[PDB]
Amino acid sequence: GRMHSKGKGMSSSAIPYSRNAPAWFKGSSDGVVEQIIKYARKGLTPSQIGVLLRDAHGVTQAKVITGNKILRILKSNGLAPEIPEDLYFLIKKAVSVRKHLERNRKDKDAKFRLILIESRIHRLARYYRTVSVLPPNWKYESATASALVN
Amino acid sequence: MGKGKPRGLNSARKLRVHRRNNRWAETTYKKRLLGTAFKSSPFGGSSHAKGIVLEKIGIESKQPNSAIRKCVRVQLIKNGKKVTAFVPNDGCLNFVDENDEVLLAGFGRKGKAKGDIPGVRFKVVKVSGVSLLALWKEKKEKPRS
Amino acid sequence: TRTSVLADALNAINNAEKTGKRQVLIRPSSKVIIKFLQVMQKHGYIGEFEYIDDHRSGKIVVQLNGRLNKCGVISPRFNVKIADVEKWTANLLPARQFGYVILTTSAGIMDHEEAHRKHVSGKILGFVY
RNA sequence: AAUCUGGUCAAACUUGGUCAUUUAGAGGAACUAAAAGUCGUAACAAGGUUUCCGUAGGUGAACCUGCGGAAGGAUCAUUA
RNA sequence: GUAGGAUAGUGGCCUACCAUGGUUUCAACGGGUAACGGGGAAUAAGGGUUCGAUUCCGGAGAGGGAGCCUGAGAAACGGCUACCACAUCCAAGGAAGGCAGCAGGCGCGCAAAUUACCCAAUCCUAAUUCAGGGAGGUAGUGACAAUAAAUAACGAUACAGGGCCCAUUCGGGUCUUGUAAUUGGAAUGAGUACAAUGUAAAUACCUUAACGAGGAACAACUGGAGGGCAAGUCUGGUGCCAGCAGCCGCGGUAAUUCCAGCUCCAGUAGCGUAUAUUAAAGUUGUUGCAGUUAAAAAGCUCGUAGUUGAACUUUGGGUCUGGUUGUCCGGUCGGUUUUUCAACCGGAUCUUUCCUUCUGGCUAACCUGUACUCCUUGUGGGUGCAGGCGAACCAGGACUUUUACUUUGAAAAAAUUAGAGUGUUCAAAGCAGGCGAAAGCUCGAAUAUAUUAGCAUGGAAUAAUGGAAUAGGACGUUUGGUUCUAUUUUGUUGGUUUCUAGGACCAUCGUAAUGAUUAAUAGGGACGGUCGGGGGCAUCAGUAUUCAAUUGUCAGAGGUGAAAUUCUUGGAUUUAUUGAAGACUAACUACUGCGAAAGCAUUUGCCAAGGACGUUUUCAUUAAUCAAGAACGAAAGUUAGGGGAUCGAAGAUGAUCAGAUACCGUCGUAGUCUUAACCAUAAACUAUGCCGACUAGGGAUCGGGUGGUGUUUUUCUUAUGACCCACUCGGCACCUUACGAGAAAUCAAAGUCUUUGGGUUCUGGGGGGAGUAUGGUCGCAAGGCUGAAACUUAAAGGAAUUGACGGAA
Ligand SMILES: [Mg+2]
Ligand SMILES: [Mg+2]
Ligand SMILES: [Mg+2]
Ligand SMILES: [Mg+2]
Ligand SMILES: [Mg+2]
Ligand SMILES: [Mg+2]
Ligand SMILES: [Mg+2]
Ligand SMILES: [Mg+2]
Ligand SMILES: [Mg+2]
Ligand SMILES: [Mg+2]
Ligand SMILES: [Mg+2]
Ligand SMILES: [Mg+2]
Ligand SMILES: [Mg+2]
Ligand SMILES: [Mg+2]
Ligand SMILES: [Mg+2]
Ligand SMILES: [Mg+2]
Ligand SMILES: [Mg+2]
Ligand SMILES: [Mg+2]
Ligand SMILES: [Mg+2]
Ligand SMILES: [Mg+2]
Ligand SMILES: [Mg+2]
Ligand SMILES: [Mg+2]
Ligand SMILES: [Mg+2]
Ligand SMILES: [Mg+2]
Ligand SMILES: [Mg+2]
Ligand SMILES: [Mg+2]
Ligand SMILES: [Mg+2]
Ligand SMILES: [Mg+2]
Ligand SMILES: [Mg+2]
Ligand SMILES: [Mg+2]
Ligand SMILES: [Mg+2]
Ligand SMILES: [Mg+2]
Ligand SMILES: [Mg+2]
Ligand SMILES: [Mg+2]
Ligand SMILES: [Mg+2]
Ligand SMILES: [Mg+2]
Ligand SMILES: [Mg+2]
Ligand SMILES: [Mg+2]
Ligand SMILES: [Mg+2]
Ligand SMILES: [Mg+2]
Ligand SMILES: [Mg+2]
Ligand SMILES: [Mg+2]
Ligand SMILES: [Mg+2]
Repeated sequence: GRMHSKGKGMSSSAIPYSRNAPAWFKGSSDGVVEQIIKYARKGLTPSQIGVLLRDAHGVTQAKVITGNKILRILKSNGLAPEIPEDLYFLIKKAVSVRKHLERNRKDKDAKFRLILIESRIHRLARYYRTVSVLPPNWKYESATASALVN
Repeated sequence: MGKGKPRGLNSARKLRVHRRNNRWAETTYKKRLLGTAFKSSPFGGSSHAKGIVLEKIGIESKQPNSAIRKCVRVQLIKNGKKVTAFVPNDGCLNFVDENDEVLLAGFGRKGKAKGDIPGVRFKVVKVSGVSLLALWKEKKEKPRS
Repeated sequence: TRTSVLADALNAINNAEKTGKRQVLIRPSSKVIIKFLQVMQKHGYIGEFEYIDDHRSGKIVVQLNGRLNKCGVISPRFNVKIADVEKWTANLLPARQFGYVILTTSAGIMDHEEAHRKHVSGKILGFVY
């Protein structure tokens, strides 16, 4: 019921019944893949790409039409970033928080938030390590965090 | 509610530890462990102790019932500690006399007071090798002085 | 987290029974759960039950007969060494005569009597009396 | 064979050092018991300044009084 | 580690040289043990808890510590050598010692036996039938513990209870029971005692002759006699005494509780007391407790270990075939063998299905058909061997995803425990016994437990683990290769290269359905519009108070709790404009909103973050809670800076009361407020841990989001906005019954708990002593975290009920 806050909501995407294609909504799988690749090249993250596909074009999910997801496709092509997207975002957030703290020494809530973010990042990092995406003996923290980010 | 204690199939050591920890709230258990009887408790965690009658002392009783309870200040032989032993039945204190050896027993309450006699923990049983009850009865006689 | 899905289901069923409902809706719907349900049916504690295919995990509906009294689930799946089975039964079930102690084992998810017959016990799941 | 040169095992001793457990111990400062001591009446009734809590400071003793908090409050109440 | 040395040998066992390891919150290390380990013991529903010096197995030790001889085996102590500690013998020069063997003594202590008899048994040692044996047995003492049970029995007569032939009143009493120092016959062994038994010799037992029972004995004690708890409102003595009393309590001139008699109870050769301990104690809780208020939820969030963790991969049907008890008759000489039937447990298979696969041995078998027939008209039946079904077994590869779980098995010394058999006279026991001609024969000395770990095998549910996503993947008629290795024959050695058969490793060709489960009303992250008294930094208001300035007006204004003090008049106050300062941020303001809590309400801005939502977005187990540690954290206090208006601990001071440094009163340093450091506590309280699920109605209410030809805005249709209504998800919130609960107040959770088990953390175990002592540790301190015991005490609490009461209404 949420990781960090005490807010237990279900703001959530439903997903339709048919694993098979929504008949009429046409195009091609290959075309979709190409589009995704292009997006990746441009700079759009997998989620972003998916959103784009949903909004203007007739795509519902890549999982449906291609068979494969988006991240997987990117990997196959050679386009998934070194740091996975969510993790990267988290890191960025942490960095921002750190910066804010530096700017304004006296700020307790902010500090707490930063700490929380860091913890989250650590968790994520650990998970990644367990999986085998990010190589082991590697902490994504604070001083080098900035460097990692940019 | 899962109710406090871990119900996992591999949560056994933790449970044991918890139990152990709890054990130190139970008083008897604690006593058994630390050797409070062996380190204190005038007697050496024993049933009885022979002791020398230092003097006859009438002690004033607690409350409700009001009386003087004909106790004896006894010095235990083995340790050297000084205690106060109540002396049972009518008279009895006369029989006990003064400077006699006196075999004490616990009063009943695993230490502690015995009803109304405040600061008193022991029955005199034998005086100089007889038995107080017996003396009272006059079934057996005293071995002179 | 949603720990012991089966347990949750059982609890729900119990609640329904207490209420006086004629049927229950169950979310997660496992293999184990299904097995349990089947066992119950065999015994004679439950009507129809139907697995909805949410194109996903599962979702069961159970027809209650009004016969169930408790449909319990013991917590960690304790390792039962055949002789201990009797003890377990004594602990859980009312009467030597009737009721069951649904326990998974090598052979399959079965009641206690069945296990005895087989000559094969294992880890407990639940009970029905 | 005594005797004997180097080792080695090393008791013990001497004088120190150290940890544990005991144990004298002038004085101190406590607590407990007991039925009838002394000065208060703190709390309990809005207990006659409502109680507490934290915290400072004071006092002969309860205790007082700041500050913040709590009602186990002496109010589940004032509509427009 | 390497090498040596040593040792019977392995080995940092020791030496040399080098390396820097090794163990640890899955509690290393240290400390304690009134700890030798285990078999086992006590208790005894199940789970347990405590004890185990002690008859068996191990291990240690011989006053302590050391060293060694001899020897197969000792670091022996009924061997030696030393030193320490203790001690003996002495002619003082010197000698000898070691009971934790047995006996015995002291000593200590609450606490434990004879300086006895013997090798007959049991076994042991040697040069060994033969000796020895305080090992061992035999008695002695012995109320440790355990078993078995005497302490009158039957009469008669004599006085009363009960059946009654009949009850005109009786009564015989024809029938049966209890009471009397009557009395009488019949035993008895406890004692004694010839004998004989036993026995190494004795005792004692069992066996006997003889004597030995009549209340005076051949004599039962202990505790109790209000309750708990079986049994005295008996009598006297006592009179808060003396005493009993585990606890409750009894005692104060009417004691059923003290002290005596009688009665009487309980247990009985035992019964009491003391301490432990087990049960009872679900008052240590895994089974199986509590934490809103009774003791108990860390103030809050973070968080490593730990503990746990959504669903998804082989399901279903047939076809035979082994049993195993009920049935159908006993088909039978109370027992047995099939069928009509059954459920139940297997086995083989076939179902898109491999159970590990082959290199070979044995291919049992016929899938066979080579001659076709011993022969009822036959597919009833088998002498029979080239192709060849291999499961009928081996004996070797190849390499196993690995566990946990459970199965049966093999091992868990005997004694113990459970337990079968059996006349120790019975039993506690014991391993004995039992039957003949009673010339010889003959049953026994079982079985089961112990679940920790290891071994063995079957099972594949549950739970984990693993694999093909740069496929460096799988196979194989690949076709090249590369590195091999290498034995077998070329006479036998040393080659070199082959044919070849087995490794291994890069190519390329083919084969296949070629390879990712879901995407948890789990979680993270992007996106979208939003929301907010959420935080930081920055400004704006009200101001409001105060001092001061200038301004005006001449007796008081402040203050009062009823009342007073207290201040100015050379207008203080009051009236009016300002200024400075640092405060705060009303009204708005609610059963309203946000924040992890603490906490947060004027302005705008800036700075990031956040929940809810919406989402056909994306990752795929990242998840839940947490001892180590971390982040915050009201107020006060603190150090150090700014200010200080008022209130305002300290202090002055004015009343009141027996008094009152207390309220009330007036004043008012520290602060209060702020800024830089700390501190880390609260009735940080919802006195309610978190996550999860489910159970009963209702309206609202905040924040999102849907639909309404709804209404109004009105700039004509509008389109935003703002409502109305319905549903929707979301946090700070009523009524009834509770069947759910709860001791009850109450609770829709404090429910789904003796019908006890969703996942976790933490806390509590009568009250006090005490949040103390001590040590740690943390601090500038104040204090914080951590945290005792001795000793004490029968209640401390909670909730409510009726009262009584209240300067409450
Ligand atoms: Mg949720
Ligand atoms: Mg968390
Ligand atoms: Mg009295
Ligand atoms: Mg030397
Ligand atoms: Mg008042
Ligand atoms: Mg008072
Ligand atoms: Mg008061
Ligand atoms: Mg004062
Ligand atoms: Mg070596
Ligand atoms: Mg022991
Ligand atoms: Mg010892
Ligand atoms: Mg032992
Ligand atoms: Mg000892
Ligand atoms: Mg031994
Ligand atoms: Mg000795
Ligand atoms: Mg020795
Ligand atoms: Mg000796
Ligand atoms: Mg010896
Ligand atoms: Mg001896
Ligand atoms: Mg004795
Ligand atoms: Mg002996
Ligand atoms: Mg004797
Ligand atoms: Mg007899
Ligand atoms: Mg008597
Ligand atoms: Mg008595
Ligand atoms: Mg009496
Ligand atoms: Mg009675
Ligand atoms: Mg009387
Ligand atoms: Mg107990
Ligand atoms: Mg309790
Ligand atoms: Mg409490
Ligand atoms: Mg609390
Ligand atoms: Mg606290
Ligand atoms: Mg699962
Ligand atoms: Mg037995
Ligand atoms: Mg002033
Ligand atoms: Mg609001
Ligand atoms: Mg305002
Ligand atoms: Mg902590
Ligand atoms: Mg402050
Ligand atoms: Mg004042
Ligand atoms: Mg005064
Ligand atoms: Mg206590």
